[PDB]
Amino acid sequence: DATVPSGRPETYIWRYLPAPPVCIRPSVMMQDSPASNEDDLTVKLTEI
Amino acid sequence: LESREATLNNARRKLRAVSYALHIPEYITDAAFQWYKLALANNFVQGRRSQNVIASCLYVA
Amino acid sequence: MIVPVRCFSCGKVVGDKWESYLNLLQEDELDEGTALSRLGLKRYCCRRMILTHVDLIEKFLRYNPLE
Amino acid sequence: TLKYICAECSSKLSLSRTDAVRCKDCGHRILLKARTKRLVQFEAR
Amino acid sequence: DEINTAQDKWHLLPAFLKVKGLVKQHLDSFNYFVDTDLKKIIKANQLILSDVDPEFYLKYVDIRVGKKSSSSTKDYLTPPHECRLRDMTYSAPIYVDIEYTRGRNIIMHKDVEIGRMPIMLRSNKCILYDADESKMAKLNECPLDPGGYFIVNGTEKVILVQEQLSKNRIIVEADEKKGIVQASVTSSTHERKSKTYVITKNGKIYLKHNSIAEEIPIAIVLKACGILSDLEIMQLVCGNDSSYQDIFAVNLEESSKLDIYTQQQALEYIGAKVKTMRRQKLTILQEGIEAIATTVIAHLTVEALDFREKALYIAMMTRRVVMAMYNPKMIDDRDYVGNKRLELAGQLISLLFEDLFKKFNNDFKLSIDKVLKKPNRAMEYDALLSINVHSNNITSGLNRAISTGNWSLKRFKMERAGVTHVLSRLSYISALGMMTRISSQFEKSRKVSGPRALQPSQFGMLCTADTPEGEACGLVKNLALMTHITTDDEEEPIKKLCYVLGVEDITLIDSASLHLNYGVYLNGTLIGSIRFPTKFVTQFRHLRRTGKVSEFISIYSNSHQMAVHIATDGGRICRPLIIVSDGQSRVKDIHLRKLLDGELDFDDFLKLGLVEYLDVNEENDSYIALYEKDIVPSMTHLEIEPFTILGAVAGLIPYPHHNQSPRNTYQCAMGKQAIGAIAYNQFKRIDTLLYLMTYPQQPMVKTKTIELIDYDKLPAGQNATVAVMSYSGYDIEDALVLNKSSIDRGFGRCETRRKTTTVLKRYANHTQDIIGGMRVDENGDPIWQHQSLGPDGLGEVGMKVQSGQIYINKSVPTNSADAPNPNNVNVQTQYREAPVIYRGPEPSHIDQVMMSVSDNDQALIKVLLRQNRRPELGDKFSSRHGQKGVCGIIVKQEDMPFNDQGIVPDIIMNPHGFPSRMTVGKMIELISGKAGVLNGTLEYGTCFGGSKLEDMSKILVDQGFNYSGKDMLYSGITGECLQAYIFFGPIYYQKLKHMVLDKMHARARGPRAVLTRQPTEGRSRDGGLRLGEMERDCVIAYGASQLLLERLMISSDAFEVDVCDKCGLMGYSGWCTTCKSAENIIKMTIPYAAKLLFQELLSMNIAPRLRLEDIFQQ
Ligand SMILES: [Zn+2]
Ligand SMILES: [Zn+2]
Repeated sequence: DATVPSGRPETYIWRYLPAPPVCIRPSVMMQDSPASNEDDLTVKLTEI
Repeated sequence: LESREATLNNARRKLRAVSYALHIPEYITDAAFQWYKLALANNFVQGRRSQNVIASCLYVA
Repeated sequence: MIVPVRCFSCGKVVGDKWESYLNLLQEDELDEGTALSRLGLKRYCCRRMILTHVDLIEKFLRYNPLE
Repeated sequence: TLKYICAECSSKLSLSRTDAVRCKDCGHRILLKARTKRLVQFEAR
Repeated sequence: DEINTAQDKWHLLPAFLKVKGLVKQHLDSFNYFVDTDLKKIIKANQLILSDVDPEFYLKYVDIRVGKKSSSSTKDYLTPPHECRLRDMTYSAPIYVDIEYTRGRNIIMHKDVEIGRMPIMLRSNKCILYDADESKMAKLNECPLDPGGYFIVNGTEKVILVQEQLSKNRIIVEADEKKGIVQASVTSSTHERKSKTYVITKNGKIYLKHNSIAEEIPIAIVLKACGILSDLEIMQLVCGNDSSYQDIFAVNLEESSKLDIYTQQQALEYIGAKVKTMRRQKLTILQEGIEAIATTVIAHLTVEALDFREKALYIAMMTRRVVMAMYNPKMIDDRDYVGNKRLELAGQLISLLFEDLFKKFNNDFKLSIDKVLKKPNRAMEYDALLSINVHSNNITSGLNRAISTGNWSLKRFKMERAGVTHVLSRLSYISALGMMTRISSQFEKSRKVSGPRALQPSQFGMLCTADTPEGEACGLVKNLALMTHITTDDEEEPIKKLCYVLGVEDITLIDSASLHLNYGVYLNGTLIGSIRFPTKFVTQFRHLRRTGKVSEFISIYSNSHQMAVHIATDGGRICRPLIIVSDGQSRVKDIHLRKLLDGELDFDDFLKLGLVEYLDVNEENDSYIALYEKDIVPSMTHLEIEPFTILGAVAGLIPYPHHNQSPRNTYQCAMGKQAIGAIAYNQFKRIDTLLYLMTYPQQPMVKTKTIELIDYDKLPAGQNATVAVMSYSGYDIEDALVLNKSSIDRGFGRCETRRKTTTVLKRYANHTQDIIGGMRVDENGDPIWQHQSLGPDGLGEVGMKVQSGQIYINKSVPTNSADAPNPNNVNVQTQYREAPVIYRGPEPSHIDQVMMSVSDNDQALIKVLLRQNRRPELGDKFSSRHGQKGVCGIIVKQEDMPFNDQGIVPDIIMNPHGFPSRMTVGKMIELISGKAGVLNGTLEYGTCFGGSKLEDMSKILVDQGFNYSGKDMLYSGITGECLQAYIFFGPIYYQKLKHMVLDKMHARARGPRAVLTRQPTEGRSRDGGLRLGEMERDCVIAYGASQLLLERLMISSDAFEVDVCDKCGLMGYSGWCTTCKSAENIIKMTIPYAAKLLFQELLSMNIAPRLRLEDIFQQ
């Protein structure tokens, strides 16, 4: 439908993508090292 | 740099190489890694041979 | 390990009779059923305290750290 | 005191700290702490 | 003792286990790997070469494991118990000799060390081999330990015995709706992993392979092998005078459509439709590439020029698939035991070894040609000065594969995992029952109950009554009591031997005679086309029993098809039985007397011709007898001992043949969880969590099985006096009732020993970790946490600890990863505390503590805590006939009943189990137990025999009791007689694991997860239980709607979110951040697990717009 600003079919492919907060992708500190095992979302978003 | 990372990851092999020969336990090899890390930054690594600059490095540790 | 000092059920003591049970088998080669009944074990709750008792404390003491 | 004793050398010795990990009189490198002299208390049931 | 061959055939079954043990499989497989196969690897990777400097070479001439050649001593080696206290790998060095070109002269050197081989205990290379409990007393190892396991870096692991489907044979399959397929997998040791399929699309036969992109009808590919006359083909597949010719009638015309009709054109039809090898050879022939396509296929047999035997092998494969469509009954299942190849450990570690050994030297040839491309360093250069740089790639490769049981190979590219396991030291037999177990292949047949069920071709092959339940329900199986695993010898000279027996050759026979006559099959392949097989097969037994040919050959001979089978593949199941020629056996009791003299062992029985091994396939042709009172003049192969069908972890059931069979697996799953002794050195070893029983006792009714594994020498559990009856209602269904006095006299006071460890660790800035302790206060050392911490920081031996009360004080430098500044300016105050607090709800004692070094110079601290406990209520007991049971209450001695002599029973169980559970064994064991005590003699309870009943009732009736133990006794609570009679006696109650002092936990309000704000799963992680989805349905069926929110968001996941009214979605503390007005904001509370969904679903392009109303003003 129209009458919403987001009613265009232009917005159904990625041109901008948002970054989610870090609370949903927290840096799990496994304490196997002085470095953290960084999770899968950030190490996919980095090369994007 | 990535080339800076590629030359230390190459050198990460070589100081670990002689540690297997001399029965060196790992806490010397990782401790001498910082001595090579600073001597790379202090422009000491240029000119000299690769095997000479690491054999002199880990003796200090 | 070592022999329990009393019986499990009634509870008269059997601690003076493990060495006497062994001493009644080296000398005087005898049946085990008539041996301890001569010694005075009328109750069969007492009789199972010595029949079933494997004595592992001999095999443990050969691993002493004192040489 | 009565400090660290060896496994099979079984020789009472007092190791000085941060110095060695082996025992004397043998090159064996596993050693036990001896029991204290301090009193301990138990029950009988 | 007038000995006879009637009931004293048992007395050679110890004579088997004495000279030839019970860890036959792991000893004899690994010991063959050490001697023979290690020479066979370096002879397959000899003569390393480089392209630069072509006159350089280095060759591996021999291989020795253990000693040097100069000293010629045995060795100097670490003790294994000394190795297991330092977290080291119990290993042995690898020594080779090498010859190479140094320069102007060539030079041969001896004793080059490459790496260290971790080797199993009781092998001939370890120092424990043939000890006399005096060296082993000095080496403080248990004489009763079986051995057969590795001690990689501390923990002791063992490789399990794997199996798979029978490689290098054909198997037929029957599928309903997608047609039917035949498979034949083959794998020789050089790059080969190939399986072949025979598909029947819409009535037409085809052949597809993983190298050919299309399916090919068979009438081409046998014409490609030279057999083209096309009346041979109908006569080979079908024969004559049948319905097969009409079934094959569609297949012949596919040759006619493409119009090949010749041997020349029949090849390149295949090679025009292959997409393989990508032109590795730049000089193709396009006619020669089908000769090799005829070589990488059906790798059982190879060829030189004729393509003769590979042609008919396709046709013999094709005869099966036509018979499958003629009637579906002919298809055999892939869970028949003869289709299983039991594959051991030593012949499996060799597959990883040659894969890893070639990974060594090809990396070593890259470490020399980098030098050989130098002008100045080309004369004086030596190779084995840099042999030590690759030396640490065969140690850490083996020690990883054994520690983490997943073996990553390259030549096969297959990733099985969990091939190794930690052996369980709960009981003695628990460490022995895991030595004989089988881990299957899990072929994703989860819908089919075929492999889950039990096949009747298992009697004496492997055990029947020990199989776990639950998830692992039928894929784990266990070996029998008499069982040897075969090994391959050779297939070459037996092919020369049958030609002496008057068999024809494969390249001569007509198509007519082969279907009329029978045919020998060598490992599934015909060679001879024999006629009248009965003269051929029975002379060959007479050749085998005399011992000219090796004894592990089977003459399986069916009659549905027209063939006999010869098998020499090795690694298949077999058991030995004695030969019977006619209506008289070959028993010869004077030989059975000459065994007990001591010069006639079990190996000489098969040498002279009185015993022979039979696999599962030879038990087709056999007609095994049970007893010597069951001999027929048409009867062969008397069975040696009928109760050898139970495993060593199943054998401890007394009189199982009276007992019900589902109540045997319930005990064999619990027998591994019985507490008792462990080993003689059990007061010396330091293991993770290890229980003991204080006062163990050997059982009253023993077994012939348990005296062969010396279970009686260190038993588990004790025998108490049971009075089966109902009492006080506190035992309703299989609860137990016992008295306070017998626990106070010491009825089974178990004891818990527990390891804990820590490692002093050295950093990059040359800082250690210090053990400073006992900070003091108000003229005294000990704080409430420091009464048991000692002077050196190590907790003092012999005193107890409680909650709090640090027992090892560990201090860490705060500069754990800072860079080394080459100076010493301010290093005096950097040690922050990081101790280890003793948790737990009960006070435990410190038994002893040792400190030592690891393989590197790095200190260890390992203290073993200690506590014991009394069997209060909750503790799970057992009965050794498969009765789980929990202590209901604890009465005093006054309330207990008592007989005429005043004997008070120990444990009470209600009589309400015996009709349901049908456990007849406990009803007759209690008779067998009571009469033995008054006679002072231990009684044997065996399977399929043992002491009887009527001779046992005679004993105790002379003592004066009832004639079937059914006594009568007064009541302890009121005095008088009981209206019914009692049943009484001593029974053997062993304690189990799963005591209740370390299962009670509660989480009131504790730690929350970082991603979900939910309670943390796991008791060691403080718990907080999962109110699952199935309980959530049961709440609303009551129709309660108010605790439903309270148990799912109030006490669990309450989180308060401010949301904006217009453009409805959340914002932070007081904002909207998409219309920055801070005005239309409503405070509510939602689940946090629903809040992050309104972020996680908001992360991609879906916007959950919320719309709001107020509750009031309906
Ligand atoms: Zn010493
Ligand atoms: Zn809003």
